[PDB]
Amino acid sequence: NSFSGYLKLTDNVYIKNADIVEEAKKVKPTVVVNAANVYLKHGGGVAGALNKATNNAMQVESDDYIATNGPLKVGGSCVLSGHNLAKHCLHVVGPNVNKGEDIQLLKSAYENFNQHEVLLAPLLSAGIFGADPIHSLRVCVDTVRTNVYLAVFDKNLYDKLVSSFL
Ligand SMILES: CC(C)[C@H](CO)Nc1ncnc2[nH]ccc12
Ligand SMILES: [Cl-]
Repeated sequence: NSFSGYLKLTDNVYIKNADIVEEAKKVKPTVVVNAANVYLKHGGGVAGALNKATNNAMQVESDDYIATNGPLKVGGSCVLSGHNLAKHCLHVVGPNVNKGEDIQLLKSAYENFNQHEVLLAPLLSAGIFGADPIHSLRVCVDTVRTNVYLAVFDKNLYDKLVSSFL
């Protein structure tokens, strides 16, 4: 595939220091994962950045999704358009530790990735969602069996995730 410059961590998990938005614009993957919340309100972090790059089209589509279907579950997901960034966007809700949500649901969140052969993804529940990114990477490695290309925007964190991995 056309993912470039990734470091191989396991048989199926790869990692790169990059903004997921810029990777999506460059690669146009079949699936980009969004770090969504249950209301699909894409205000900040990964979700706000992805939505901004779609000129708010992701938000407009999401609002119709919620009006029809209601909120997602924590640990759940839905497939929507990838707009100008990807064929599809897999919106996945990891638990928000700042809100006291069950960190065990992080494994359930990552299980959604197994429905897709290849994905470009962020670390779920980390960033503004409040969980430890080192833990999120471990759950990813131990849960996802399909091919996952992880983009991590923060360089200091990227270096810590790699250095502490084996
Ligand atoms: C999720 C968190 C560990 C990570 C820390 O850099 N955030 C992100 N990773 C990749 N692309 C991004 N775009 C906007 C934020 C962001
Ligand atoms: Cl974030």
